[PDB]
Amino acid sequence: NEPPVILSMVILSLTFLLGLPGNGLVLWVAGLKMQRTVNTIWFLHLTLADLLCCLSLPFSLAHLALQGQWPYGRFLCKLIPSIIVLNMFASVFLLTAISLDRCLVVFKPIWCQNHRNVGMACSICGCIWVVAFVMCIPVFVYREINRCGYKLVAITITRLVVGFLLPSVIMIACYSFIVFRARRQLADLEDNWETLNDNLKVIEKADNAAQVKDALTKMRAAALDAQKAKDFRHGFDILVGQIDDALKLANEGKVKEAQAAAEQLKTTRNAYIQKYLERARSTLSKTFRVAVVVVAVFLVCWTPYHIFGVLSLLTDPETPLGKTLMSWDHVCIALASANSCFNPFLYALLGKDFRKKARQSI
Amino acid sequence: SEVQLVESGGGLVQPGGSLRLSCAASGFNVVDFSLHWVRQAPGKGLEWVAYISSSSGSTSYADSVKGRFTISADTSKNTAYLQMNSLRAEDTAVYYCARWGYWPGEPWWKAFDYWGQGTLVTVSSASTKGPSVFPLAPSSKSTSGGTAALGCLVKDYFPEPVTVSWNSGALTSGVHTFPAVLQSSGLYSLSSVVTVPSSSLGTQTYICNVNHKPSNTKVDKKVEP
Amino acid sequence: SDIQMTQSPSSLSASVGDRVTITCRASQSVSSAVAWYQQKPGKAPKLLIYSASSLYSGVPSRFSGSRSGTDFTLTISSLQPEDFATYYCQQYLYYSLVTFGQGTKVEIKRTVAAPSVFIFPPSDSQLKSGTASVVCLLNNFYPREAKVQWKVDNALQSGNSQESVTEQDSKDSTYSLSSTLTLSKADYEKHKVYACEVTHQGLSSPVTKSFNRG
Ligand SMILES: Cc1cc(C(c2ccc(Cl)cc2)c2ccc(Cl)cc2)sc1C(=O)N[C@@H](CCCN=C(N)N)C(=O)O
Repeated sequence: NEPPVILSMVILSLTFLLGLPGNGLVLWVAGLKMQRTVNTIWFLHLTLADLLCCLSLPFSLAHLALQGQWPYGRFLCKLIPSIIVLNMFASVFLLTAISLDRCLVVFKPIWCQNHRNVGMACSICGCIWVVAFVMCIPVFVYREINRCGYKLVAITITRLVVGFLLPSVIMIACYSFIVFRARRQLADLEDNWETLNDNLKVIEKADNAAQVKDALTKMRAAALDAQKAKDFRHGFDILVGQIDDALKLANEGKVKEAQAAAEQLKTTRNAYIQKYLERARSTLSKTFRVAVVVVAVFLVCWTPYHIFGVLSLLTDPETPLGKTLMSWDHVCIALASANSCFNPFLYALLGKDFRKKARQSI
Repeated sequence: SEVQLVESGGGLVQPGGSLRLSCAASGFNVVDFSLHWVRQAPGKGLEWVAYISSSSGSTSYADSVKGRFTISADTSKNTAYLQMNSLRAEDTAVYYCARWGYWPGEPWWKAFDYWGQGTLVTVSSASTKGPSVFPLAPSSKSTSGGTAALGCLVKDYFPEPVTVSWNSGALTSGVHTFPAVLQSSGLYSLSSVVTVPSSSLGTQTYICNVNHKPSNTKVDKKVEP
Repeated sequence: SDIQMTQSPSSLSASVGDRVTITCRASQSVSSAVAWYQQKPGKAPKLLIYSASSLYSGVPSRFSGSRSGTDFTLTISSLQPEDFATYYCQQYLYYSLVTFGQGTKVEIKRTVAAPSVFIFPPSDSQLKSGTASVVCLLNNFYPREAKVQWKVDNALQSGNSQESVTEQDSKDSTYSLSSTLTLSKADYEKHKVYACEVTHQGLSSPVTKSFNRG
C-alpha cells in the first residue's frame, strides 16, 4: 500500500468512468446523426483517440495492482505502453491541429473557404496518425521486460521538443491571436457605438444644419463600418435608410425635421444595436473563457509528465529523489490520461447544435 | 441592348446666357436609379456637379454651382434635364451622366457601372475668324544629314477640329500632329511638322493641305527650302 | 465641410509586366466607400473596382484593391498594352458627398535617346501680317521631363511662350514637344540673333539652337 499508488488508481478509475460512456455517446452522435463536416471529422478522431486511450486503463490498473509484476510475455509489455503513448501523441496532435484550424479560419477566411474541405482534414489526420506512429516506434523498440520497462536521454529530449514545446506554443499563439482579433472587433464596434451616441447627444440640442449633417454623415460611416463586423442586416439597412432620409430632410433647410428624424433613430437603436452588442460581448466572453479553460487544462495535464520525464535523467534512481520521482510518475501519467476524459467536455460538448442533438438522442 | 446614356446638349455658348443639357437612358427605367452629373475640364480631373432623384424629388448641387443651375427628370420619356445659367469660363468642360442606385440592395455599393457619351460645354466669348497658315523651314543651314524638318502652323482658329495632310496623304511616315493650345485672346494654334532626308528636298516639293471642317477654309501651302 | 481626398501618385512610369501600386487617403472615416475608374484619352471612364473589395464584371482579375483604416491601395500585377490609361478614385459615401481624386497616369519606359532639337523662325507672311511667331520642335525624348527656354538676344525669356507635348506615341512610345512664342513685328525686327536652349535630362549638356536674322 502506498498513497501515490492509491491516488493513481482512484484517478484512473474516475477518468475511465467519466470518459468511456461520455466519449462513446459523443462518437455515436457525431457518427450516426451529425452531418459529415470537417469539425465532425475532428470530433470523431478525437473521440476515437480518447476511447482507444481509455480502453487500456483497465490494463494499467491491473498492472499497477500487481506492484509491477507482469507475468505475461514481453509482447504485451512492449505493446500496451506503446499504444498508450500513441494515443496520447495522437490526441495532442489532434488538439493542436484543431487549434491551428480555428486560428486559420479567422486569419484568412478566403483560403479556408476555397481550400478547407473534408479531404484535407482526412489527409492531415492521416499525417497526424503517421507522426504519432513514428513517435511510438522507439517506445515499442526500446521496451523490454520481472519488471516491464527499460534498462534514453535523446528520446526524452526529442519527445519534449516535438510533443510538448511546439504544440503548446502553437496553441498558445493561435488562441492569443484569436482573442486579440475578437477584442479588436469588439473595440471597433464599441467605438462605432460611441461615435453614434456622442454626436446624437449634441444633435438633440443643436442649432445649425452643418454640424447636424456632419454628425449624421459620421453616423452613416460608423453604421457602414459596423455592418461588416439575419435581422441584424435588416436593422442596419433600416438605420441607414432613416439616416439618408434625415440627410435629405436636412439638405432642404429643415433643421427641426432633421433633428426629429435623428431622434427617431433611438427606437431601432435600442431594438437592434444594443441587443447585438450584448450578444457580441457575451460571445467574446464565452470564447475567451473556453480558450482559457482549454489552455489551463492542457497545461495542467501535460506539464508534470514532461517535467518528471526530464528530471528522471537528471536524478539518480538510487537516491531518495529518484525513488520519489518514480513513485509519482504514476500520478503524473494518471493526470496526463485525465486529459483524455477532459477532451470531449471542452471541444464537442460546447456546440449548441451538437448539444441539442445529444439531448434529443436520449 | 445594354444600359446606354446619350447626351444632346453639346455645343458652344456665350458668357452667361442659358443652356439646357439632356440625358436619355436606354435599357433601364429612370424611375429606379438616381442620375448625377460629373464635370471634367480638358487636362484636369473629375468633379461632381449635381444629383436628381426621380422617385424621391430631392435634388442636390455642388457648392460652386448653388443658385445658378437647376436639375430635373421626366419619367414619361425617362430623360434628365440640366438647365445651366450664368455660365463662366470655369464651366467649360465635358459633362458626363451617371446612375447610382438605392440603398436597399447591391446596386448601391456598385460604382458608376455605365457612363454617358459626354457633352462638351464651352464658352465662346468670341466669334469664328478663320485659320491662317504659315510655313516653317530651316533658316540658313541644318547640317543634320538625312534628318531634316519642315512644318506648317495654323493660327487664329476658334473651333477645335482641324484636318491637315502632307501631299493629300502621300507623305505619312514622320507626320507629327500636336494638340491645339488656348491663347490669352481666345484663339488656337496648331503645328504639323514632318521629317525627311535632305536628298528628297532637292527632288520633290511638299504641300501641307489644311482643311477646316467647321468652316469652308482650305489652304494649300507649299514648303520649300 | 466636404471630405477631402488626396492622391499622391499623380503620375508614375512602369514597364509591361511590372506591378503598379496606387495609394489614396481620405480626410476621415469613409468605410470603404471608395471606387476606382479607368479613363482612356478621348473616351468615357469605366469602373474596375468598387468598395475596394469586390471586382466588377468584365474587368480583368489583374486589378486588386485593399483597405487599411482610412487608406486604400490599388494593385496591378502585370500591365498589358491595353490598360495604359488614367486612373481616378471617387468617394461615394452619399449622393451629396461625391469627391474625385487628382488622377493617376501611367506611361511606358523606353531606352536612352537624344532629342533632335530644331528651331523655325517666322516666315515672310508673318512679317506681312504684322505679328511674328517663332517655334521650336523636340522630336524624340522618352522621360517627358525636360525644360526648354528661349535666349532672345542674349536674354532669357519665359511666360509669354507656350509649349505643348504629345503623349502615347503609337510608333516608338516616345514623346514630342512643340514650343512657340509670338511677338509684334517691331518687337521681332529689333533683334538680330535668337536661340533656343534645351536642358533635357538624357543630354550631357543643354543643347542650343541659334539663328541670326538677316
Ligand atoms: C505513458 C505511459 C503509461 C504507462 C502505463 C503502463 C506501464 C507498464 C505496463 Cl506493463 C503497462 C502500462 C501505466 C500508466 C499509469 C499507471 Cl498508474 C501505471 C501504468 S507507461 C508510460 C510511458 O510512456 N513511460 C515512459 C515515460 C515515463 C517517464 N516519466 C515521465 N514522462 N514523466 C518510460 O517508461 O520511460
